[PDB]
Amino acid sequence: TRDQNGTWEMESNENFEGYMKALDIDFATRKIAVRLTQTKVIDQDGDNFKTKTTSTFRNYDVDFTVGVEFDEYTKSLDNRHVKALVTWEGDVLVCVQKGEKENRGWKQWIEGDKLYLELTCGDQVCRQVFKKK
Ligand SMILES: CC1=C(/C=C/C(C)=C/C=C/C(C)=C/CO)C(C)(C)CCC1
Repeated sequence: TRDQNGTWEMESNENFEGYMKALDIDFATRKIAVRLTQTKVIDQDGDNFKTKTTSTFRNYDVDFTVGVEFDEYTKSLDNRHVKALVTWEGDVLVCVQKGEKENRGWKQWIEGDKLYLELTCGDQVCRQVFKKK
């Protein structure tokens, strides 16, 4: 299914530190953020996504329209501009973030009651799993 609406609570987080290191997130921030359980809130209406990813330390919001390239400013992350494009490959939501970093993007998809997220940068892959609230 393509319905990713809802509040999603993290069950699993694999190699988040490697992903952050590839983004050149500073040590203090990495070492706190790797500790944390995340929540994702997604509002999806047709093409239009509004997403909020939260932790006790820092949040990240990004909104986009599927199939419409946009300038993403990764504030609170590595603070870079990328040309972001989110599309559907089957039922997998695929984002490519064009810019300074090679192989940068993510893939997000539903399996049953869970949301899977794969974050890539350079040669690093972070895999996350969230359960629907
Ligand atoms: C790195 C980093 C963080 C960012 C998490 C990420 C990478 C969010 C990705 C959002 C996406 C892919 C939306 C579709 O779900 C948080 C704020 C948790 C803590 C501070 C350091």
